[PDB]
Amino acid sequence: VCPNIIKRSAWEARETHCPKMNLPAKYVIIIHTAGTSCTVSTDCQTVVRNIQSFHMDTRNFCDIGYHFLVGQDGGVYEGVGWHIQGSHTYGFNDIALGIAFIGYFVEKPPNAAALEAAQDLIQCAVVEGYLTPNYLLMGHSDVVNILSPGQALYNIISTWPHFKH
Amino acid sequence: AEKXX
Repeated sequence: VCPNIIKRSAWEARETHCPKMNLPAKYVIIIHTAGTSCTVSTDCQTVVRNIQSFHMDTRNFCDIGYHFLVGQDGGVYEGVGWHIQGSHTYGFNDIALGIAFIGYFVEKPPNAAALEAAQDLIQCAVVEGYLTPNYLLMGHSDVVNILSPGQALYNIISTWPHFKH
Repeated sequence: AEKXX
């Protein structure tokens, strides 16, 4: 059914009190972190933890801006989760579940384990009623001017169901 | 990442 999902406590997330996300979301936006990648769970948690602190301390967000992140370890990491507002895409933080692949994917795409985990996640969101059945899937760059989720990754998701052409 | 908007 739903992939495992590594929680904030596991990667030692800082505590916050951020605005709630009203479910179900109408869109899914694919993003890459554009930073280092990670193929083992402990390396990925550290990466997630630093991102939360980067977003909070330098970008001044309320928390990590993603709802979830996916690692080349085939792991799905909880960003703010399903119930919190996001801080990933201008104008879509309250209606779009932001999912970031941990890594930089313009030249090379996430591995099979990552791509697979991402999809199982999306599937779960619909099944569970967190996403509308008719939801739209888009690339970060289709929405705003930004270098994400990277061409190689873009080419893959564009073949996904619901991808908005 | 792009808060608010």
